[PDB]
Amino acid sequence: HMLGLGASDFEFGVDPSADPELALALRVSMEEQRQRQEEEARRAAAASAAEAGIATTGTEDSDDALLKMTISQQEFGRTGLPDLSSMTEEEQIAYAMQMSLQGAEFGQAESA
Repeated sequence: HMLGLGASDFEFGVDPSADPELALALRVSMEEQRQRQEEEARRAAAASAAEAGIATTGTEDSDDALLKMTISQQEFGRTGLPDLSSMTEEEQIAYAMQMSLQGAEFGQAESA
């Protein structure tokens, strides 16, 4: 007789030839996880072998750079305060006049 009668005896989990797409996906997935467990496995192998000996952990050559780069993204990201309801009458006025201080024939204020 033939062997064409395996409905539950084999759920496509015995031969990779049963599926070419799943075959390559199983080789790319297993190899991917290995690189993660390896790059992390050897990482502890060197971090513990030298223990902060070969890997420096204090490259603060530009202490002011950390002070500038930190306030550079926080200052430009805030630009003061866009929230109008969370600002006194002068607070929103400073931002409105700050933009109309260098060239302003009218301004963007149609209410108060």
